[PDB]
Amino acid sequence: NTKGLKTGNEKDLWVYVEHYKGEPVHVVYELLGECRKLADKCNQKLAAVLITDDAKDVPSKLIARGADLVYVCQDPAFKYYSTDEYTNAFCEMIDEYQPSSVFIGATNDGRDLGPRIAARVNTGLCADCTILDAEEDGLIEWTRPAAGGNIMATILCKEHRPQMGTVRPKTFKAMEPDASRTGEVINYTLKNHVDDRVTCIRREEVVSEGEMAIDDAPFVCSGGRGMKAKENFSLLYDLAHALGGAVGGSRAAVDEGFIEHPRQVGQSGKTVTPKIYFACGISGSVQHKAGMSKSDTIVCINKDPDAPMFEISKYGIVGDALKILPLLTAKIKAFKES
Amino acid sequence: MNIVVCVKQVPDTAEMKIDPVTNNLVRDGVTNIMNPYDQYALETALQLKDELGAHVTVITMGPPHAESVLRDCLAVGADEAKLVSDRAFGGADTLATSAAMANTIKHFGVPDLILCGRQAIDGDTAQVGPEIAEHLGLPQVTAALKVQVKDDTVVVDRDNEQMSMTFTMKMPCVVTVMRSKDLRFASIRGKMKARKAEIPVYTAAALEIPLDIIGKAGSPTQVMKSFTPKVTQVHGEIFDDEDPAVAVDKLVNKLIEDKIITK
Ligand SMILES: Cc1cc2nc3c(=O)[nH]c(=O)nc-3n(C[C@H](O)[C@H](O)[C@H](O)COP(=O)(O)OP(=O)(O)OC[C@H]3O[C@@H](n4cnc5c(N)ncnc54)[C@H](O)[C@@H]3O)c2cc1C
Ligand SMILES: Cc1cc2nc3c(=O)[nH]c(=O)nc-3n(C[C@H](O)[C@H](O)[C@H](O)COP(=O)(O)OP(=O)(O)OC[C@H]3O[C@@H](n4cnc5c(N)ncnc54)[C@H](O)[C@@H]3O)c2cc1C
Ligand SMILES: [Cl-]
Repeated sequence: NTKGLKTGNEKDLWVYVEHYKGEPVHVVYELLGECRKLADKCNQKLAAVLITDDAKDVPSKLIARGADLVYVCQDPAFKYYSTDEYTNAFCEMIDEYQPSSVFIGATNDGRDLGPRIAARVNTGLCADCTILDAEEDGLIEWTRPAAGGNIMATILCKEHRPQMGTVRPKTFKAMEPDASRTGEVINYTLKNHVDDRVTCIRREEVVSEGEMAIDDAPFVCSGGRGMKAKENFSLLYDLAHALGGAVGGSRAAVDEGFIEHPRQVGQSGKTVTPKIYFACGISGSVQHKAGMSKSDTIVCINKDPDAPMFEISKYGIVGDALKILPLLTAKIKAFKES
Repeated sequence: MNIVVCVKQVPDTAEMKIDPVTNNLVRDGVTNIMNPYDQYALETALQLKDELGAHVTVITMGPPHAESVLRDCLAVGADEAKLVSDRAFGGADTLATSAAMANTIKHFGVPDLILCGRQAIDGDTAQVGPEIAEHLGLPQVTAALKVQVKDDTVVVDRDNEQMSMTFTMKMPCVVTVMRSKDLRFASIRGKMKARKAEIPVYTAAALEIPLDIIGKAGSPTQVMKSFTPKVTQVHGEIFDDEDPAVAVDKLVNKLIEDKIITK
């Protein structure tokens, strides 16, 4: 068993450029920010890895945000993420250029891509990591939550390369863009084309023209089973409009037909870190909390004073959301204007 | 149609709690269970069996007491169970675990469909299913919200942060499962049949799996340390006035004073 073993000549830290509408998603910039620090600790370069149908002016944006190097592999087949296409491209580049470590944002698609690459190369992969450090020789120290957030683990990949990890979004800070940075773009030509075995028969945007998704909203107005009916979600849309936020819900709300799956918050849904999370008729199961417990402020509106959500809420009302919501929205609207 | 479901026994980590006052991990009500996402992977399989006829084999790699989750699988209708149990598999990271499971599957013959849970709620990596798919050279779809079979193709609903999607792929293929209906009930009759079944127990030598690709030996990663994280207690200000307008005035005045609501 010698496959993936270190040569000793690996070098540089690579960040996967996940993109949407051609543009990097924000966790790419978060990783460039943190990995800049790690690269400096070990005197290696920071590279961004761009697998795309059209590089546009993305490479210069990546360099302004920290990248020394941008590897670009461009083909029409890369328009949308696919396991088969993207694993092949990335693994061809790892083989050609021999990085020391690779960092992938632990998005839905990053959690798909990372283990495929790791198994193909035969190397180590640490999941959804929240703390990172590096020795002077480039050995990365991967620190992650496990057991539903109840255990932290620190993990090494000592002898196989590249050292890989997926990294939790919304953990690390991006650098401000710096137009004085310079770097080098490397165009990489695919050796082997593949046929994607997986066909997309439906691809629909979950949020409409110029509307707010929960993923990046500064306020999330969320409902659960205690919202009682789909029509009562209008109350949360009103609140969200007053604040300039978005509407989410629990998995129970999805199951009762109150909201669609793309608005689900929790371990099986989205993880959000808004300035304010309003939890309305949501008990606070651990599976829901997993998606919102790092919100800056949680406001709980629940009829049950013993609801577990109150345990983590800085503010709250014990009462009937259906009575409370309209009064709260109106009071906030009045404070705002004017 | 032949289906294999990879099922893991785990502590019920949803019952673990860190007390924000002492910062100690409390494990009241924590028992070993069938991993919840595997319950959904199983129920998906059993729904395919009921619709189409499918032979369903469950496989778990664990110590001898992991046999109980296999009995549970049989009790709800799985056809066959296999226990992969050998200290040589112990200390495995996700690469070593997926190698063991891939080589076990290949030994018995790759089926038409392999179903795994999206993640195990202890490790929480979500890496074994895709790594298995790579080891076997098969296409994947992860985090399924619904799985159907149309002829020789599997149709899977899967979202990402921006898009709601549906994918198809030809069998043989691997699917990892984020949701199904809750696993069906096991009746007394079901549990008795399961208790009488033969569950073979397989060592690495029996399966001819080289020692150096399994267990710690086959693991690129090593956990060097684990610890309970710091939890900072929140002392919330909760208004419980009978008149909702009074509660709302109190809340809003405090949100404004504390610079939480602005403008
Ligand atoms: C493997 C797995 C994954 C999961 N993934 C997720 C996930 O991603 N996200 C998620 O949310 N769940 C998830 N769950 C489910 C979770 O276990 C809970 O079932 C769910 O979070 C409960 O949703 P809820 O709080 O809306 O409903 P409930 O627990 O039923 O709580 C309803 C609440 O509404 C309150 N209430 C009632 N009427 C009123 C009223 N008029 N005004 C105000 N309050 C009122 C009640 O007091 C109660 O607190 C998962 C579970 C499993 C096992
Ligand atoms: C605190 C801690 C942290 C860890 N962190 C890492 C890490 O970052 N990287 C790493 O490589 N390893 C890690 N491990 C080791 C890891 O938990 C084991 O390798 C485990 O066997 C598989 O990973 P998982 O538990 O994350 O499962 P997942 O990869 O989340 O499992 C996904 C699916 O694979 C199937 N499956 C997994 N295990 C079995 C099994 N034993 N039998 C049958 N089917 C199975 C099930 O269908 C399951 O739902 C960690 C262990 C600990 C205790
Ligand atoms: Cl393949």
